[PDB]
Amino acid sequence: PGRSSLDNIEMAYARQIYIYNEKIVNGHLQPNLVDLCASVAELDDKSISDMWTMVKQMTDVLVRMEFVRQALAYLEQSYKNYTLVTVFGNLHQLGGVPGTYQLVRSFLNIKLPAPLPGLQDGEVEGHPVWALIYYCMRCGDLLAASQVVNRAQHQLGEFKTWFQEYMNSKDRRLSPATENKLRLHYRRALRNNTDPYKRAVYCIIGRCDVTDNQSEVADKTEDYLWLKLNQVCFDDDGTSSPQDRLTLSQFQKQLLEDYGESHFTVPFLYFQVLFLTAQFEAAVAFLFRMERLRCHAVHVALVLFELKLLLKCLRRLNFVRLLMLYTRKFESTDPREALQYFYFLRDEKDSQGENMFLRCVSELVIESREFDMILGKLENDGSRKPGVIDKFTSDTKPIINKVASVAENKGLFEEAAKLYDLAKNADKVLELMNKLLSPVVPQISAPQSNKERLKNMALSIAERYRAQGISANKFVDSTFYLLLDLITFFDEYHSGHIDRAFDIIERLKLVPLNQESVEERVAAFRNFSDEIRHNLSEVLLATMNILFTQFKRLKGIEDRDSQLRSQARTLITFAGMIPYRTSGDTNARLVQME
Amino acid sequence: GDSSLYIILKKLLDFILKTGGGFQRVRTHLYGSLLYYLQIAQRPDEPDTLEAAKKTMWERLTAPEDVFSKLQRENIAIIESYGAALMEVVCRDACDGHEIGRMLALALLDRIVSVDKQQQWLLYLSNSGYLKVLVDSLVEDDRTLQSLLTPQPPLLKALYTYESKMAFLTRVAKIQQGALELLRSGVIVRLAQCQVYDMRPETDMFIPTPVDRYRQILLPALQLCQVILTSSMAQHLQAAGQVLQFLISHSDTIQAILRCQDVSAGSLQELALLTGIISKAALPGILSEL
Repeated sequence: PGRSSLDNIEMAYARQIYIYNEKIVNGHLQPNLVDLCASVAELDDKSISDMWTMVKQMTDVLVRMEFVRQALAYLEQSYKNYTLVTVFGNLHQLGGVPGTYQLVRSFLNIKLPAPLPGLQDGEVEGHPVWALIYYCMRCGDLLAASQVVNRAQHQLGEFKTWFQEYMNSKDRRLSPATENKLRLHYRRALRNNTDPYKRAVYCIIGRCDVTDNQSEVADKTEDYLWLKLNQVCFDDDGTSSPQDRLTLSQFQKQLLEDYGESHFTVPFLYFQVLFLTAQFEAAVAFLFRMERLRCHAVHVALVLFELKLLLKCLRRLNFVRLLMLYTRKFESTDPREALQYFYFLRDEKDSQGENMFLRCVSELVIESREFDMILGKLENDGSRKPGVIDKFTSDTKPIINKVASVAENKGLFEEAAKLYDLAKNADKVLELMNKLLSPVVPQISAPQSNKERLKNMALSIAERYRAQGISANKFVDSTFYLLLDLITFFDEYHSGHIDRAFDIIERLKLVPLNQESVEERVAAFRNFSDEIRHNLSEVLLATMNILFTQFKRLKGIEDRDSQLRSQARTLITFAGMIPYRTSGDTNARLVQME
Repeated sequence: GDSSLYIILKKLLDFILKTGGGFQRVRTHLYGSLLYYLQIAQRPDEPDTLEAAKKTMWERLTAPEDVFSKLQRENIAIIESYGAALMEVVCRDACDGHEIGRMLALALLDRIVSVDKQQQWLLYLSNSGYLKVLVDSLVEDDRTLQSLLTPQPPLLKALYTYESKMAFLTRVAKIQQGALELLRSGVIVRLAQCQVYDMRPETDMFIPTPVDRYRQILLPALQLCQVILTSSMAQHLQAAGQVLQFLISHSDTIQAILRCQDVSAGSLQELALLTGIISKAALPGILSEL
């Protein structure tokens, strides 16, 4: 296998967050949810998809943001949409005008109230009035339902009164007066008997009998939810001391008991019930299960998050951590993507979360060690070329110092140099740099291709910094140049060019070419910086080599062999004076003679 | 130089082999000292350092340094002798007593493990003992993660030990001979028996913690399986077939793992990578599912 399937999916999702981050940065109006809804259409997602539409309706669906009110609206609108669609398709085309009332009459008449019509409704002039009121109510068209009742020809008319004021108010029709009276009538007359829809209207409007369920006409799971939502009374529930209060909390618990995901079958639908019910945490957790698609749970959470929920990793709900853990999968492979996800953490605006974000990024940089990608790269003057994080911005200098110091512990030189460049500690960079180039200079030969490494690194920095307003110490730079000179000597040492090597070595002004001034070379030796003091071993012996090979005794006129001979002599006196302060290879002698 | 330390290392090996010490408590001390010594000798260095040293030896162009390699060789010789004897003692001991001293002995076994990887041990150890016991203990690992809640406490003991056991298993798998021994011990079978994989973790303490923990077990076991697979000849070899069966039988978990988030995500991400490595490493699980 291979499952390009997810990776493709991973990328598609990553793409969407990426665009979302671009919008936030660019102050755009990109909707997250529409974006998923578009993709989600394809399949299995037909659940996840409905979930997204639920969230989207919530877009700016605050509009204040009342839990049950919005859930009710979603269910009510969904039903309405369903109704409109049925009407919107042949018939008659319904005979009359497209009014909402007629659309519902159509649903009731054409849709499945009749296979070929009949049974136990109260009907006048071919129309079940109570069913109509119930469905209109279901649609959210309370006003119309009220009007139907008004016109009704009925004789429970006291109820008619109680419908109108239920409607007039916020729909929590609370008269300090009659509600009590309505309840008694329900129990005595209505409760043991009647037309199912009539009972529904009384029960639902009245909140008559808190033991809950409507016998005959609960036909759908959403019908089931809607009914329950209607029943709860949030406001001024605490006030009034009867225990006929039904709360969202109570509703939420019932959904938990057993009702269970299994019970909400279409398990498919359970997800939606959780969102509607306000069990966001549970909802993410539930999405957290099949394949939960950790990916899906993460993004949904992101969406709830945009909504400003999350108001206080299979089972770990906190947004920061949900995101962070998600990153664990891909972070090594796709550090850029990880950054994009971590960035969402800020979406929950407030301190704490902000630090969590910062810590997460800091944690990402450390141990991923993707410095160039994350932090930045190469100056060519022109400061840093921004890393992905920098595009996001801010605390970046302190992270660098932290990382760089750590590099120092590990001894990950190169990383340290890289980090310090970003730090813009120019002096520090060269000094670390001198050390790196300095060793690797002393050693044994056969190396140094002309294109890449510590030497090459050396060349980069010098060209780079020195011309430009150089902040480094003169001393530091000086050793730097010396190391470079010695290196060029290496390039030309071997690959022929014997003569050229002597010229350059002499230029170094380290080794006595002149007279017996070898000793002055002693006096100036101990003074030498640690980096050079180490390198001298090869300087000598390079000299006695070229000196040897060049001064190969020639065949058969001016031939001044004497020089390039005196040079060896002075050099040997030099080597003779400091052998103890040298590694211990006066095997200059072997090359010296023949 | 920790030469002076070397002598103590020898004494420690001597006592352990002797298995004198009514107290496992005593042996725990021996294990601890040995552990530090093994760790101390190789300050964290990785294959790069070894390669550099070899080149320098390259050959003794001039005067080379081969100090750390020489030190490791001396340690390994000492250890070998004493070794067969002591391996017996260390494993049996293991089990019991000391769930305590355990934290100490499993850590000692793992350090030792790198060094003396390769060699020696594989043969000795193999046989015995260990394998049989360790595979059976995989099964029981699943059961042990549940018992995990209870014992959170007795957890301290065992985290020091159970994690150490997984590590020991992973290390054996990294090499050819070790992987063979684990597989011979019937690794796939024990894993089937543990039933760690043949389930869904989400199904089911703060829930994100349990998911992190369960997924955590899954990542190490999955690494052990991937390592055993690759470490043989993953191709026509028998190993490839066994791993494929592993994937297909525990399919849909692999698929399910692919999407979501948290530290839990981090563990999930690692698990996902591990499956991917298993996939390509075998006959492409996809390739097989033509």
